[PDB]
Amino acid sequence: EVVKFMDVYQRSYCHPIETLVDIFQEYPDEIEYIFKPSCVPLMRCGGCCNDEGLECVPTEESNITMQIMRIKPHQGQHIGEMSFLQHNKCECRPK
Amino acid sequence: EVVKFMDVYQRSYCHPIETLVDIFQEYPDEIEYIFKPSCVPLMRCGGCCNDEGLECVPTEESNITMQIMRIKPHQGQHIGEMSFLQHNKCECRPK
Repeated sequence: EVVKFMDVYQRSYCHPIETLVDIFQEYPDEIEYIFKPSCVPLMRCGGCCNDEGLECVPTEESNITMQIMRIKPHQGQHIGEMSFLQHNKCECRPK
Repeated sequence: EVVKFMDVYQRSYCHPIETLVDIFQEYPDEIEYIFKPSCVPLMRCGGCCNDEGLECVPTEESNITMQIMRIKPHQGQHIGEMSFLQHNKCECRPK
């Protein structure tokens, strides 16, 4: 049945939401390893703003540490800690 | 606390996840109008398959109806119903 307007509106407005993030996006300089899993669940800003000229962006952020399987193709693999940024608070700011 | 590898691995794996989707994306023929909210919360496949040849895609889908404010800028606006696609089940498939 039908999702009411104010429910849609409040649920979609700019806020941190669990987002599955590719590790290569987080570590864009990495060219030596591949990773399992290849993506991680992180809280990141998402959703929309009242004014279409605005973007939902973080105003507070902090790192979380996750164990990732770090693989060097044809050589080996190791469980290692890697840090990932999470968004704690978000606001609507100009595009 | 450090997130353990098997916890990261299981939570990142291909599954339906709440995703904030721009309405204009879903409906590029809706040129004439503005929408509030401009995006909606939808269950969509997300996450990783850990085989760069495989991607996470829907194998079961359904529709959901939501109340959305349709706006003709500086002219008028009306709360109407719009239907969106959701993903109920996902699997890892070749790209």
